[PDB]
Amino acid sequence: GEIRVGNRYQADITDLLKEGEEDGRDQSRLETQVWEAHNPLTDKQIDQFLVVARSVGTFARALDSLHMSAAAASRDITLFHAMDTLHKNIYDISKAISALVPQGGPVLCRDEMEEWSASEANLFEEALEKYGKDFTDIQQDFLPWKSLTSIIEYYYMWKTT
Amino acid sequence: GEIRVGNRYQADITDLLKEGEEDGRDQSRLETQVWEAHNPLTDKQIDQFLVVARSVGTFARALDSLHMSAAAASRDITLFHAMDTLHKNIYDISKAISALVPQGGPVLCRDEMEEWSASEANLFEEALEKYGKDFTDIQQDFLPWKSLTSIIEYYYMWKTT
Amino acid sequence: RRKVCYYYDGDVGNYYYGQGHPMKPHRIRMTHNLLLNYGLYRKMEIYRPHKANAEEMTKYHSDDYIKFLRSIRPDNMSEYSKQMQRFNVGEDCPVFDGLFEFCQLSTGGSVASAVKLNKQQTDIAVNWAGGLHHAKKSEASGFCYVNDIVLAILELLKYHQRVLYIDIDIHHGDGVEEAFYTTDRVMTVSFHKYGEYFPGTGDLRDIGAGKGKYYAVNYPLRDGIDDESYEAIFKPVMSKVMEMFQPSAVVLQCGSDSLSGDRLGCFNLTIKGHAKCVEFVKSFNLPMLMLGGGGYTIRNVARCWTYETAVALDTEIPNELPYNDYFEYFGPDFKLHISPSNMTNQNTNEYLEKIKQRLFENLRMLPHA
Amino acid sequence: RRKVCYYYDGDVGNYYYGQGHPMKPHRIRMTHNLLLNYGLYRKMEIYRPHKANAEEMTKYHSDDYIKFLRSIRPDNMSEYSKQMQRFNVGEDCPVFDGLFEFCQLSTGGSVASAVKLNKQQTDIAVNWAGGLHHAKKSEASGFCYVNDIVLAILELLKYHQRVLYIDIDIHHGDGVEEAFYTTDRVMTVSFHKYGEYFPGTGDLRDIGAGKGKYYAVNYPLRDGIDDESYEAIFKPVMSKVMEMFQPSAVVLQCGSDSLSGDRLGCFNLTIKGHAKCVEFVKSFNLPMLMLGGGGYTIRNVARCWTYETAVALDTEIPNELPYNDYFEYFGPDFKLHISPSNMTNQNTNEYLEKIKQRLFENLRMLPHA
Ligand SMILES: [K+]
Ligand SMILES: [K+]
Ligand SMILES: [K+]
Ligand SMILES: [K+]
Ligand SMILES: [Zn+2]
Ligand SMILES: [Zn+2]
Repeated sequence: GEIRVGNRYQADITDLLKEGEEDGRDQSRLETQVWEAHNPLTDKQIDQFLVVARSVGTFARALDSLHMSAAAASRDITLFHAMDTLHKNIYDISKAISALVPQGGPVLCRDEMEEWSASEANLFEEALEKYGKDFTDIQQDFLPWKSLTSIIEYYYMWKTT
Repeated sequence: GEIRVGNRYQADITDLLKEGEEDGRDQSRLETQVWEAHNPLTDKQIDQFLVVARSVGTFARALDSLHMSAAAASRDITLFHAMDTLHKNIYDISKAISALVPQGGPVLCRDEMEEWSASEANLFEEALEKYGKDFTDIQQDFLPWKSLTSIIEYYYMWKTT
Repeated sequence: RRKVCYYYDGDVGNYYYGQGHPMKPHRIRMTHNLLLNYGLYRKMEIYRPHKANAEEMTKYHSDDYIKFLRSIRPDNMSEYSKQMQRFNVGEDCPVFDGLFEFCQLSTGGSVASAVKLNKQQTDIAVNWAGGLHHAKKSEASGFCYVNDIVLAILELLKYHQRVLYIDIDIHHGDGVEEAFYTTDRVMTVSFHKYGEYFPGTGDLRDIGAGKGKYYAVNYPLRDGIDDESYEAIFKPVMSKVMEMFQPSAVVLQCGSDSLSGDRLGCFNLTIKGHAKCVEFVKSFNLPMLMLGGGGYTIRNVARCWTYETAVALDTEIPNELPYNDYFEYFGPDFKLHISPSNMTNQNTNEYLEKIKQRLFENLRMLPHA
Repeated sequence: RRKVCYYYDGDVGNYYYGQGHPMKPHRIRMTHNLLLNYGLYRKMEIYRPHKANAEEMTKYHSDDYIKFLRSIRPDNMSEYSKQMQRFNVGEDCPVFDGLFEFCQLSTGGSVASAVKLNKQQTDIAVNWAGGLHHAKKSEASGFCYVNDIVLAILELLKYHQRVLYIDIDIHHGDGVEEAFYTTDRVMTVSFHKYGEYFPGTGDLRDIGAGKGKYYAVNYPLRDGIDDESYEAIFKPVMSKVMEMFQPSAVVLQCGSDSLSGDRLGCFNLTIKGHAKCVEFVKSFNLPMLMLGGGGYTIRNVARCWTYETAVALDTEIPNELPYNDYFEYFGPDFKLHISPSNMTNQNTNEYLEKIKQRLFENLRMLPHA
């Protein structure tokens, strides 16, 4: 419970740039844009597009439970992917819909919750009931072919049902 | 087995119009266009749109059997309706997709095959096994709330299964 | 490539003639559905014909024949029985619910397409609902109530000096013949079964009368004709017809009952041979009007007109039938093409040539240079 | 209306501190998902921050502290044990798989948004991943490994003479304080629980040193503080801060552990009272940088930052939570807002005013006119 003074504690204060000096920072190496807030589109069109994106989703998983697959296609991964699809296609509805159905075939987007097999989900529940919330051990012993980060993602989604 | 001559048999031949005379026929009172063959669209985009139209169809009937509803939405009524939707929206993909999802809600299109109730389909099979293919009697006695033309449409579709 | 206009109204397939009756209008809807899924629909201008009113139906028919049709229903059927015998409606051509509307769609399609042809805004126009050719001026005959073909031709006579009518239907096209029996502006050429068949007319000696003499060609035929026999008699004759009659608009009735395995017909033609006629006619590059007609093994009727539309668009379609609402209708095979039967061809080369030469003579009687 | 830039990387929610640990990064993903479905995502510019490399992490931290973090893994954990005690990584701040990447996203978000603010291309910038304020120059403290806030401020000192730092987190913002303890260019204002709590600093007499004396405001607090108590001490103080320190950029750390019913915290604040600070700060119309921080009842953390983003966009959101992937997390109620508890407020009016007056004096020590 003490605050310290010295060169090993305080930060070297960055000097204010002169009106002729430039910061020299590459913005691309810092960020990439995922959604522009100022679109030629209306809340209605975006809402409609998200319905279409969901529709394509259910139809996709119909091509190898009706409420089940619709709810599956309604999950945030599909929605987020739809928002990205819009942005990547410069907010052209016509163009963005073609991206959803590339060659007359739909696109599937499945989160770790939906993606795991019937046996993998069963392995998870055994690992949890035995090792508590020790996820490194849960993989090392029960699901060592899954990445740890996927097991985390799956866990939190499973916490719902 | 005889061919007859006279004013009561031959047609009055319509005289050829003069280069200054006009036929005087209103084309609107004769026809309305349903599809233009020369579109700004490609076979690919139309094919994609028909997938989207089918997708919206399955999602719609998901909102109150997965293969069943997909096949249902794949039937010609939905396809024909999709082609009309394109034409009515001047072949603008963006605009035509909004027509499919008017207010964030999808559109259903159901032929008489899909539309009839479980009891109506049962009534039909009893009426057929009893009255043969006498469709006026089939309605008059078994399905008198249906129009005769709908019973015809339904019959031919039922002939498949 | 030639531009094609297709005429269809969704209702047509839902009109029903009666129990046990061979004429089943549903066959048009089957064709329609195949056209969509083969992707041909996509390639042609699609029109919904507005109903044809009594006004233009009487441009050939009786003011009181059409008035009878507009009024007759299964209700007042026991009231009209006097007029039913006069107009031949009730047995050969039955009374059914919607009858008049069915005539309005069939006629509307043909007329609208004739106007479309005269207005020079299409090269080919198609109406599978029309082509009903047994109808006379004051009576219904052989499942035909309103002769859509005549009215279609009367509209074409407004812009075209000479209109050629070709009729492939197995039954003799007597309606279109009789309606134009005394005119030189319309030539009617027909190829049909003759001898204990319907409608009992159109023999070798059927040539016409008055101004119309030498202007009504007829090719009487016996059972079991091949594609090969048919082609070798169809092309030579039509070439001579075009050469002599020099028409500026063609109206081809593509009656599908001349096909092999027909319920009512007794020829042995395949879709391919049947279409070779359409293709050959198409080659003369004249404003063309393709109409339907008979056809009573509906699986094949749907196959036939589907294919013959591809011929008008000159695009290639695979023998694999595309999936459609009636896909299950099409046997164990699900193919577009039919092959000929073991049926014996009773049209010997000597018989066909005997007739062919008499017709070539009759055609030589026309003016030329 | 002010333009808002949101920073998020999909990976952040999948890094896991360890079994039994209170700090759960998943809470950021929960916020994110709510933001989408409340329709707020739609309304702001969304950016994915690129990883922040050792290069810019050492713009404040040791060349060999960052080098330790870049190298340390659960593999070589029994090899590094000497350096683990020197840097305080292993117990208070545990070693976990992905640790360094988690620091890169947290730092990258803050820096990219600071640049975004300096480049004058946004009014507000948001990074709920960042705001980790207990980190020191050469050690990890209180679940913070890299002080993203310091680096964010160092970038802002390039275009802004005076940078104000406000810290609502229940724990004293010692990292950001210590890092700027001897400068007058950055003022650090903090409101926290004091007395048998962590990090043991930030009492009344904590004022700064050297050039930085009178430039480190601190408001020590006891248990159970209300929204009403908090507001009536937050607004008067900050108004005086703005009046005296006259900043040109604000950096608000919105630590969510000062909320009622917190696992680690012991205040009695609702989302509404907590947001009133964000709103009040927003009202001064200064280039603003909203960061996260602590928060350990994650349901509420998600609720809090969801709401506080709506505050930045000044749009209205209903108390009804929109359906989302984690909807079922949110009790039997599924509501956005929490209400305060029966918890007793040990911050008597006499105590708060005693401190308030000492701080007003300390602020009067600054130059003005
Ligand atoms: K014929
Ligand atoms: K004639
Ligand atoms: K604090
Ligand atoms: K300071
Ligand atoms: Zn016939
Ligand atoms: Zn804290």
